[PDB]
Amino acid sequence: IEYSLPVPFHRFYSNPTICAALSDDIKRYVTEFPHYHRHDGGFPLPTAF
Amino acid sequence: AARRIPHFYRVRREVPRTVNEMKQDFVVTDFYKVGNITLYTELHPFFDF
Amino acid sequence: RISALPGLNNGQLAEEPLSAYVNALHDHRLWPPFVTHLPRNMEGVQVVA
Amino acid sequence: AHEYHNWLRSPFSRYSATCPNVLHSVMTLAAMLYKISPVSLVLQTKAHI
Repeated sequence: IEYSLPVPFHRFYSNPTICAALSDDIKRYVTEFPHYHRHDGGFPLPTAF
Repeated sequence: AARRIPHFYRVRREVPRTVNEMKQDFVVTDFYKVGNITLYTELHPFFDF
Repeated sequence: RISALPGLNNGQLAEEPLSAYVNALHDHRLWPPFVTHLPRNMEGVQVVA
Repeated sequence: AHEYHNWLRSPFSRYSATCPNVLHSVMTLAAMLYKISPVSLVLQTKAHI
């Protein structure tokens, strides 16, 4: 974990769970908005993607 | 952009749903009913608007 | 997975997620009979000893 | 002993008495918890449930 970085990018491969576990800022993002915790997509990508 | 993902997630703000994703979730026969807002956008079968 | 509507439950109308409104299992008012750890959030809740 | 201010009433136990042990019983107990409210009702009816 300490030598790792999450990058949810595609329409798939965008688990909120794994990226939240890997970096605490994503955990704050998810815990602020519980509804976004969805696996069906629509978990907001970074604006670039 | 690879390492900026937490920097984007630092903002504690949601994002509006994309028009295609908002169009998606209507049930098979409910899509035609006037309660569906997105209908004015579904113009063409080959191309999206 | 059955409890929520994974296709419909995204969105907000308060500090709460929409999923809490549709089914009590997602609503954090309903404490389970046996608890080992206090929840992260108790906004509407107060407990008495 | 007060039971009208309780969150889960007696019909749940009455159903638990005659409950078969198939996993469908756990799931139907989960679906039993669906809330009653204008938001819950509109969310349920949008899915045609």
